[PDB]
Amino acid sequence: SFNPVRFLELPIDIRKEVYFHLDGNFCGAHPYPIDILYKSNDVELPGRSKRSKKLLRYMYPVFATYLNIFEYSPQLIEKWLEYAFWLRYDCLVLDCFKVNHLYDGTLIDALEWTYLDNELRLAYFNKASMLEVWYTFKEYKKWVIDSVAFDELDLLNVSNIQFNIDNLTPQLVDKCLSILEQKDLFATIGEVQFGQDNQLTSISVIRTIRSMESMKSLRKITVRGEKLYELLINFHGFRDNPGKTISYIVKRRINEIRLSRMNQISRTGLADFTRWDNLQKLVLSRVAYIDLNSIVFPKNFKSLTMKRVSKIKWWNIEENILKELKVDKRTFKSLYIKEDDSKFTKFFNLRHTRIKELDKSEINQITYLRCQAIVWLSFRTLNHIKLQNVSEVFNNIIVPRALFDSKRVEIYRCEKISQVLVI
Amino acid sequence: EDRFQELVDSLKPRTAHQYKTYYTKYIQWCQLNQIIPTPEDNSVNSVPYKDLPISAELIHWFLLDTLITDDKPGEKREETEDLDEEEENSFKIATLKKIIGSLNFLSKLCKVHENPNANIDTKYLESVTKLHTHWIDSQKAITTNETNNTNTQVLCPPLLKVSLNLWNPETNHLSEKFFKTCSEKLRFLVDFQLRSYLNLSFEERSKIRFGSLKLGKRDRDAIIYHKVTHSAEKKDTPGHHQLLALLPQDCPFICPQTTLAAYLYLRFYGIPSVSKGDGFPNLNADENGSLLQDIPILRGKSLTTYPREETFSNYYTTVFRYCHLPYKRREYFNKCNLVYPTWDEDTFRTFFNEENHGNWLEQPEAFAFPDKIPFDFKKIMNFKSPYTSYSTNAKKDPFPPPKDLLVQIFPEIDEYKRHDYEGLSQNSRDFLDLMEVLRERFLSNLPWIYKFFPNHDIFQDPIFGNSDFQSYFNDKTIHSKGSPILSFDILPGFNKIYKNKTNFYSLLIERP
Repeated sequence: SFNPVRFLELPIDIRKEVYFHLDGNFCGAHPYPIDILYKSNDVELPGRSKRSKKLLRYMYPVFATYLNIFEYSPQLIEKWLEYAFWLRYDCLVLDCFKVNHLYDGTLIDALEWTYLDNELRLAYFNKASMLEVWYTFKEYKKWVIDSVAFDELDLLNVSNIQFNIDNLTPQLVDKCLSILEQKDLFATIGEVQFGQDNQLTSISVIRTIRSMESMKSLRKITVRGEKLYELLINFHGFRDNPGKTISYIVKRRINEIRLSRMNQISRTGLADFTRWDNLQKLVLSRVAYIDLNSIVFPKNFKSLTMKRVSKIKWWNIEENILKELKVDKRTFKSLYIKEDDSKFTKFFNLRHTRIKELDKSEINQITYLRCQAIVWLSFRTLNHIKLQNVSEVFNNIIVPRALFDSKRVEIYRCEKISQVLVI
Repeated sequence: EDRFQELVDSLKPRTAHQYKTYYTKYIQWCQLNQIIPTPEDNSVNSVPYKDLPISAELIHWFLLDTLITDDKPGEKREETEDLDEEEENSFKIATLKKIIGSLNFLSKLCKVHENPNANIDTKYLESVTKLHTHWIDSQKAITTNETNNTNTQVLCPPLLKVSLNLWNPETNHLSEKFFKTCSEKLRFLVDFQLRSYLNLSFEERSKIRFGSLKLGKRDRDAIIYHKVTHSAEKKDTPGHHQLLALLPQDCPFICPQTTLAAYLYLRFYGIPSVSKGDGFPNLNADENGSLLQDIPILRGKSLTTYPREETFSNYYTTVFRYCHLPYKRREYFNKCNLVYPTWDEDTFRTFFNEENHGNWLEQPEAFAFPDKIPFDFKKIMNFKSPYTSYSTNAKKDPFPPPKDLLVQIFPEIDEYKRHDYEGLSQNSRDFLDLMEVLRERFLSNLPWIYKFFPNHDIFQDPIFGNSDFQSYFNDKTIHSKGSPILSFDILPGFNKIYKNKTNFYSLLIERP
């Protein structure tokens, strides 16, 4: 068996790194992750019990909404309903939430408001969108927040809960925002998501926006659609519309914008972020095609991370470099490129890409600073880049030396991406 | 294995497990109906993706037998309130769209595992989605009265108004030179009901013969217009089958079988003193495809031809200005967007052939595809409710018509039965039993026509004023002299407004 006390005696860095790789999965009644169900020949199907008939009659209509998704293999449910009594009170689980909140919401991702069992309690969803842990805010403040906030007042404040519409029905959106209104819990939430599973908006989106001015702790806003991205957070040319827009006072509050799953963000001529004039990060999560020449990029933005994309164009820096030193592309590829990998290039491996670099003997230290000013004219004071899973960059990738060092650009999944030149 | 990454990433995990729930329902239904064989007994039941049968008709037959055959004989009685039933069939159409999306995703998931028996033919399922969207939007139209300034047409349908106006024997305000005889009004009503119940264009209504109307091998209540198309109307790859159906309605004035039988009565016989009809046909020298395939369903200029198009255009215009209804050209002349499904020969030979699917526990033609017609298409385009799906709604029969009144009209079928009934051609006795079913429906629906419109030209014959005819009339219409509402039903939505006699009589314009 497993010993809970011996695990909680060893110090908090090891417990952090255990609950880091324990992604969100506290239960043994977890569904199979959706890569094994598709990389298999067979299709696992169901097909009698005595105790679960009592559980599926009483416990199950409480959890009907978030757990009718798993009606395939109801052995996963009748195993789940014994965890449903005691897993939320577990010392391992509560210690995971303690060491998460002690590191400002880094370890396990994004506790979420919901309305189950007529309470408006919190919820934690794993990566398979299954609930595992549900706490009301008195219980969540009592034995995990107050259990590590002994006396330091910079840790009594709990401002990292997502709100996440498309989880739940618009009637439940209305009831959740009304009960969240009658308490003082708008400073409690940390970010909002958007759904919508020809400028028309859904009922649950309008209910979310009309109470979004009262947040006063809102950052990290995110959308998931494309026909909704083009409406409520993109500029779209329009600049004066009182109703149905996202209330510019709360545009100033947010820190970052996540764009979850789309085809293009510049479906029109320009994916302009002229407003949202105070955001720092922008994460493109599963968008299929983005052009960096079609994003307008505010005065103070720093990070543009972008994972799981299918096609990238680039900021076409190569089209502007070749006008500066005034050579041909074929002469540039075979003449000015050095491909140096001295020691810091070999630190982070990138064994599939080939990191390249301009010369020093063919450029006389002027029109090297101009060739670098081209790159900084294209980036416009961004630092963090972070290319995860990507494919087929159209233009070649150009990074400056001031940003390639200190791991501030970071290509991670390198199979089809290749030949990044650093200037 | 190249396509697995953009197949997982194409969905949310919540959407992926919802879709897996829905196609797990599908594969369980395929195992409990022996479509795909179970691997063993009392073990881990598992099917490969390589041999999982997915098609348009299999997906739709799953959709029938699980989602839209919502009979539930222990809990049927919780659909009385319009709000709860509206929420329930909105849940039905949302789960319909989600199960069609899930099985589309499953058909896409089987192709990367090399399944040759997985082709969706997605225009069929989009037609099914559009069909149920049309029905749920008709119920949305009845449940919402304050959309526009047309609350009368929110209440009143075009079909019932035009039908009850065209059953009027007098035309003192309808038309002077267009609708003189009642037989011409009946053939106009035949054309209008073959337009409404069978959403065709004008040319498929022009293609209608006598021999193209079969009977129900499963029902015997439906009139099976097998629109036979082999290699020449515009299309190659010869066999393209579009099956059609005419069911007897609850109201005897919007029934296509009653109106068809009445016009065939006034066509074969007519009035003996005013207008002699076309006469009863030969049905003795009938080649299989000559005589009944050269005679149209209604007469025109000549006695064996189809009428003119702009005459029906003027008929539509004069009736819709008499009934105050906005006419548009494509909604009654051209092809409809939502029609009966036209099969191809490959699926029609592979799927409906019961001898090539002996491994199946239950054939599709037995219960859910009657007369090789999809069930929901039949009972939506015939204006019924497809959700009870196995009831006896049309079989409510008080005061049934006797055989003595049957053997006194159309005696020629009795003559052929006392002739060599087997020695004739197949189309001949098929049309004879067709006319038997039409005559039984006409004799059943005749007392309501006599009670509401006694001056009609069916009764321009002094043999109808006998003892047995008027006795059956009084026996069927004895229960309507004091009731404020009618007895028979009208339409699946319109039985709580126009079942009252006041609104049903205000449908009429002349003699309400």
